[PDB]
Amino acid sequence: MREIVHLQAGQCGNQIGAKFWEVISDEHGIDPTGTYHGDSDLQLERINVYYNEATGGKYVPRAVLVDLEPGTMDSVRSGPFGQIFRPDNFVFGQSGAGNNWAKGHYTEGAELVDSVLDVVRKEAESCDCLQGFQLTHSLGGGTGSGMGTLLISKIREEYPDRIMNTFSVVPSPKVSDTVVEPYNATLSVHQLVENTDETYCIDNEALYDICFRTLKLTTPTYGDLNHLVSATMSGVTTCLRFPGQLNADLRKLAVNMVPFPRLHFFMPGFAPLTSRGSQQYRALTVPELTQQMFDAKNMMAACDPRHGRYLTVAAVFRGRMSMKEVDEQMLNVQNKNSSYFVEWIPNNVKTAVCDIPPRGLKMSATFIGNSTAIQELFKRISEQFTAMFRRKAFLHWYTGEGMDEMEFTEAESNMNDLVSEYQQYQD
Amino acid sequence: MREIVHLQAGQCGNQIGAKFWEVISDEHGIDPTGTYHGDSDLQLERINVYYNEATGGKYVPRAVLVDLEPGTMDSVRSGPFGQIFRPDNFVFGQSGAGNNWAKGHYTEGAELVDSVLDVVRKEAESCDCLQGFQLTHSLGGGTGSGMGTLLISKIREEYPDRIMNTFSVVPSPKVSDTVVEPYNATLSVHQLVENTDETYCIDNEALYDICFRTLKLTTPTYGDLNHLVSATMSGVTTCLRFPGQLNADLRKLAVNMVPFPRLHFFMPGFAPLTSRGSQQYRALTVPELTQQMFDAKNMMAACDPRHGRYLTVAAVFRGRMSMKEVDEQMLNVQNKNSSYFVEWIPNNVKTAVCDIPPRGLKMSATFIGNSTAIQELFKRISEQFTAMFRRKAFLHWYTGEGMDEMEFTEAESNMNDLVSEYQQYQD
Amino acid sequence: MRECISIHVGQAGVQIGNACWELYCLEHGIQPDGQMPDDSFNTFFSETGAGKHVPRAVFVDLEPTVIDEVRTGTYRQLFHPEQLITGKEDAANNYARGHYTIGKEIIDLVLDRIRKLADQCTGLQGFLVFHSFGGGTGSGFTSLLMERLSVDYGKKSKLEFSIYPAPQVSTAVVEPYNSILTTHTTLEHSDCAFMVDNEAIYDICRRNLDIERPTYTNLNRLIGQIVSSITASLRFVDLTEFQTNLVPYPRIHFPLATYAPVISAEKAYHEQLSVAEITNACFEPANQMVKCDPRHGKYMACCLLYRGDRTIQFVDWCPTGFKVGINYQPPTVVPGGDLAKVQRAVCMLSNTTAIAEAWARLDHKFDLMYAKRAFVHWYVGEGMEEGEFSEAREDMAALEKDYEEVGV
Amino acid sequence: KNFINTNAADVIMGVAKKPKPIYVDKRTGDKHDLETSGLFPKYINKKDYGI
Amino acid sequence: EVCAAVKAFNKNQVVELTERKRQEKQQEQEDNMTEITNLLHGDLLSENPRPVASSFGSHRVVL
Repeated sequence: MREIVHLQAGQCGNQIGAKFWEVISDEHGIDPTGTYHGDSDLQLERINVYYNEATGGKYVPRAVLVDLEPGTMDSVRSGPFGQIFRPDNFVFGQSGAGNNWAKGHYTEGAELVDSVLDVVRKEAESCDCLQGFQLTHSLGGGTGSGMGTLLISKIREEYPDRIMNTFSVVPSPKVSDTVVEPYNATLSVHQLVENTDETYCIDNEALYDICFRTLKLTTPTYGDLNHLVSATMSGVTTCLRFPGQLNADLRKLAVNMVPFPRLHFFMPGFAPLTSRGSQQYRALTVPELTQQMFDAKNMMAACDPRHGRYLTVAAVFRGRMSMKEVDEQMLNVQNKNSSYFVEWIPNNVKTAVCDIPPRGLKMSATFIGNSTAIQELFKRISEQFTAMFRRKAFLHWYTGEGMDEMEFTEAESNMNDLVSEYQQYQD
Repeated sequence: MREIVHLQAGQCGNQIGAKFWEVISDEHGIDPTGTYHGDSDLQLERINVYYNEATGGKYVPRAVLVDLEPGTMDSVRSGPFGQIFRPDNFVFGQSGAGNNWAKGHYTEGAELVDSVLDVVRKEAESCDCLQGFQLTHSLGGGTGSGMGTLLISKIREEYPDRIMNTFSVVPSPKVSDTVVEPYNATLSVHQLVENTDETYCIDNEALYDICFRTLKLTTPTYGDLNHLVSATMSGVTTCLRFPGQLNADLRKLAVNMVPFPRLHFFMPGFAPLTSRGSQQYRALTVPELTQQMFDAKNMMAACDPRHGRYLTVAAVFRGRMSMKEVDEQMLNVQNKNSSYFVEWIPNNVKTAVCDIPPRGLKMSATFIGNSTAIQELFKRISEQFTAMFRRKAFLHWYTGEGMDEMEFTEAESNMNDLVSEYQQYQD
Repeated sequence: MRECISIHVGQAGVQIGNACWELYCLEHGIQPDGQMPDDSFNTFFSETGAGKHVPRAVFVDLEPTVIDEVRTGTYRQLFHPEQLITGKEDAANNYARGHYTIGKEIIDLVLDRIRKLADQCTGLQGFLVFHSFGGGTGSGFTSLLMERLSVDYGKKSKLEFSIYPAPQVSTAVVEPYNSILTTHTTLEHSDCAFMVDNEAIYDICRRNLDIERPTYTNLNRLIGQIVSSITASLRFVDLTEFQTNLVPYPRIHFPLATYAPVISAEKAYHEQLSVAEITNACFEPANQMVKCDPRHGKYMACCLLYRGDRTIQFVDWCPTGFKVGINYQPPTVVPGGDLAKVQRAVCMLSNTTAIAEAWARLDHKFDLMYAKRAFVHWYVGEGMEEGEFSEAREDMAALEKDYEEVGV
Repeated sequence: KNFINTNAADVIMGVAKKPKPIYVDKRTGDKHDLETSGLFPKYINKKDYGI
Repeated sequence: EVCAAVKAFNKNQVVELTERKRQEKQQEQEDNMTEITNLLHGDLLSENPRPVASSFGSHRVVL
């Protein structure tokens, strides 16, 4: 009875969601038709957090799949799990955003939000007590960033006391594949600071780094980077569905890592990620989960936490483990490091223990760390936004949609001050 | 309770320390795949000194293999016992040192030194109470000696209370397979003075005298020389692994033989070395172990203690044997000789008895001695350094790497005082 | 006619009450079905005319997923189905959510079921409230419960068993704000609050018993043993004389707890457990249940509950400081439990001056956060003004000077 | 340099090392620090106490 | 006599606690074997190309 509505936009948000739902359905014993084929009773007990019961024992997800072109709605529909989605929930337009923010926010996406808000008002009335929403989108595109941050601004005026997570794929300076990347990324970080409650930052050059040096994959596709993200996406909602010795809502994680209302950009991590050659060497205990969780080779964002203080830290464990050993390793990582942790917060790490491990593992964990090393992520964008805009490199696409030049000036000082806001607790 | 983290550096450092692990693993009953197949419990009760636990009853050594070229880190892996090592602890660069002491100290080995102090801290902070590290290296190469002193110079500062033993192979007086030997060894003995608790001195020429004249082999090899080093490495650290009637740690020998902090260069040996044919006549008693520690032909350094004085003497006995008959012989040699013992120490010999003998032997014995005839080694390195350095022979292969000429001039005068230090405890 | 209504608020309350009620079922003849296969159960159980015995407890939470395990566990048939009260959304480590917004949806239901339970009992001694300082519901709804029980149930005894926050380990960031904002509003509304923290019980389960890596159940069972030794003289002293003999001044109601033989069955074979041994072992600082030391303070009162067969320095004004009670029934072993079988035990409840360092550390950590105004927006936006931080801090400043003043 | 005189002077004109206090809990040598565990009185010595 | 039967009960309980410890250690080793066998059989580390097969047909693949 704490339901979660999934919202997913763009090609990036529809190919993450095709793998996230492929992970949850294994976790609850749902085949690609929709019938429960499982071997427990805990799986059927709280399936209503994500699944809507149909007639005949079928379960369909509570997801809305939006896009501005019809090309990514067919590869989703032709995957292994593409026949569980309710066919009305696909909302797709017939002219793309074209890597343009303004068409996503003013011209094309503005004629589509009123045909999406009808859909999300249908899955907000099937819930006896709705917990909150979720968005997966890319900040480097045109319909993940224009329409996606247009939906959040229209959701948050209609359900203003709920929880609105995002899973942002922030652009990387090295792995980049669009010339006009920093215009959309600057004008969307301005749109996330005053309309989300939590925002996990993901860079694609940090997911390639994990798939090259830890899992040692030969050719990581996007399907192996969507599996890394989707293991954290179900690691933060895992006490809403399975019991434990010390639970954690999504609201309880909002309380403990947001000390001030504009500081909610985190960096996720997932603990037992290992190779296939190093599988018989690993010893499978709780101190090995804690050593890898805090590793700076392991964060899903491309900024190093050795360059700043840790404001607050989370940990969401799974499995059957000991509450002495869970609680003595958070104290242990906190007393050696005197100046990696902020001084006016005496205890920084919040722990929770669920009791049911992922399908095929003994135990697992998750990390949601709030650092003042996240403000270097917004300065590589702000050194490339101002290199182009000082000569007006590409503006005639953007101005000719009803958009003014002054929005490129108010979205400079509104991100130049968040860097200074994270800077004032750096020292 | 008393752990030792093994380090080993170079082609000399790995071909010594791959035969040492085959020695130890059959001293404790470990098969080539790593599992335990033995018929005691003294083989297993103190195995945590050297072996990390793995899963399924499998034991992996605490060894870290550093090198600067990947060719000698595949002959080690393809030996008999090469599959017991964890593969992460193999560290190798891609471009060699090139027998250049500067190239491994300043240029090539200063980016590899940052990548191995991640490995040596994961193995040092996983011990219950760390006793002290080791090293095995040669003062003639480039990665054994250039980078190999950069390690000791760095991890003395981070861990200044622990033990830092080394097993040097200092350059040979007669045989010399490198012209640029004396610049390597002169610039490296200064780094040994300040940062090292004990240092043994092994000459490969004096290993050749044993294996021909005394052991009487038709063909010696660099496995019949790496068996002699490893049978002395095991003797110093066997009262840590096996119970005795009188114990001796790694500290209790350094406490007694190192009076003044600049004087830690020793002279190993090993008593029962007998041939096939002469075995019927030899191998009798305990007076035939004190006869052959102290024989001046058996020293593992090519410097004779008849030229000077034993500052301090040590002896570690192996085998279950008489606490009287050990003590009567050390009284017997300390009293017959007068000018081979310093005047201001009237009990120059320390003794230890370990119960469990070496493999295949019923009794054995081991020696360490400390001499003011070890300062004839440095008067022969410095006769061939300033021979070359007077007319500036090979200087461009070191100065163009980022050095200067007065780093040479101090490093000779950092050896021409330790020579004249030992000459004042001469009289 | 000697009943005790138990209230268990929070996950800590429910998971402790599971162990307590298993022990209470097994001490008498009660099966987990509810049938006996004598009337001394009447202090804790009610006898329906259909042969069934129903406990006198109320389990409260704002989250359903720790009471659903009680509803589907082994003791499913024992409990009355509406003595277990659940919300929909929890308090989320927020004293404001647990006091003002969410707890007001459940306070009337809890008071209704408490009134229905108290109408059965002829002679009711008092209530027992099990809660934890750190959580959301156990810090907000518990304080709201005592505030709305003081005006409704007279001068009845309101005993509290609390998990006080441990000196160096905790499972939350926002714990000191809760741990001060609940003490400020339960200072005048309580009679006696025995405080045990999890770190000292971890130390005892590691040291006395040989359980390295324990879980919460090995702690809940020892808490159940202490509550049985407190209430055992009703079944085989009262609850009423505790507040007279432990609380001199009406703001200093914070005593401590100890159980004397907590030993394993492989070391109960090696030793005597005579009355002198267990009495000496009560007053040892290694065996206390709060990580503190009464050598560095002054004793003020002691109550010694025996069951079965110049270092200690007192204050100037209390020379005697001893209440002694004796019971005859030896403690009962549960299968699967870790304590031995013994003939004698002692439980000592001691009021001491050496708890001043706990409030000094709590005030230090509250100051460390609140001087830079961290985490305040959560507490302000949920129907709670900002100034309550200032009043709670100056009130606990008065409490520290009280602990110094009485000692001087 | 007179090494004997300098060594003697270095070991006479100096100061002694002060150990971090460590207490052993069990019978198998379990070692913990003293000033940060709750035993020895440290935090009542603060100047903020009682006010 | 009563001391004798209490000591006998304590000795017996020590035997059952030791056997319970041995049993849970062996069950832990069994779970370790299941861990490593499932992780080697997993398609992520095996890199079998059949995961590129598509429900539309055997000629098209999943990008």
